[PDB]
Amino acid sequence: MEMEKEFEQIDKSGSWAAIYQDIRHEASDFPSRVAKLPKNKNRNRYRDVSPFDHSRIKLHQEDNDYINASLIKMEEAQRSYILTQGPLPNTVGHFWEMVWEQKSRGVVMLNRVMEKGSLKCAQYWPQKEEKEMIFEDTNLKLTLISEDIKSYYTVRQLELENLTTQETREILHFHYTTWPDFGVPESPASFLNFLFKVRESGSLSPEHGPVVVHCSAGIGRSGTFCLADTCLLLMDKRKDPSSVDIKKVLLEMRKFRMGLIQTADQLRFSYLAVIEGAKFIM
Ligand SMILES: CN1C[C@@H]2CN3C(=O)CCN3[C@@H]2c2ccccc21
Repeated sequence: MEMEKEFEQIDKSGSWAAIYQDIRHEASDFPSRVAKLPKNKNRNRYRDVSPFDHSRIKLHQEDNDYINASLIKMEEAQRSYILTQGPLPNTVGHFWEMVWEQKSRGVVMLNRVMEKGSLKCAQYWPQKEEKEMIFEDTNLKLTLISEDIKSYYTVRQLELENLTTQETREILHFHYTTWPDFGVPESPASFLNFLFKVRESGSLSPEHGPVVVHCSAGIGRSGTFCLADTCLLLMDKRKDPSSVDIKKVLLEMRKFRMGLIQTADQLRFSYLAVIEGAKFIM
């Protein structure tokens, strides 16, 4: 069923809450035993948001390999994403260790550091060229190279140095700065423009490690970003673009991380984004 007609049918009927609860009920439940170990309590932002054991990213260290991060591997679309929480004061060094070890080119940030008057993640990147950051626990140096501030997003060039080997890599920081404190954007135009800027950078392409995507919990806004990207790629690849079933793609993604798309309004916004993005391309 063409999703645009499914969309009008749900809107006229006002059944978004009913569709969303059906997804919550059918979603996968896998163990997260490593996330719940007492040694890892200060590595988790939210007691109810944990990576499954089968899909968690492992840090390359013998001490403690744990980070709150999952690999989402989309077999038919040939895309992979790492979805992670906003870094905490005790995990900013682990975060950049993961970017280094996974060979990521891009970090996608969909929150502000402060929202609703509370801290939603650590200030984990440098704000001035001449004031670099050193992470002593993981032996990394991070330098701000350049910053391009636009109306709806900021792009940063960062230099990450492995102090152990003196190798360096260029990391691109894509910061969507205008998601509202409450609800979802009224139009998906600026979110789709942003998605197209990340794609154009190479950050989502198979010559690099998976993109790292976060918000505060790494399931809601982060879920919307990967869901819209995969659905549009499948509409490009298949003979019948009308066969793409957004609810089935979301349930496949929830095999790899719990809770992706946190509200019925985020589910409606994801449909709007895919419908408008399809027509822009097709
Ligand atoms: C270089 N650097 C940055 C890291 C990142 N970091 C946080 O985000 C919370 C505090 N802690 C560190 C810290 C502390 C004192 C002086 C310098 C630095």
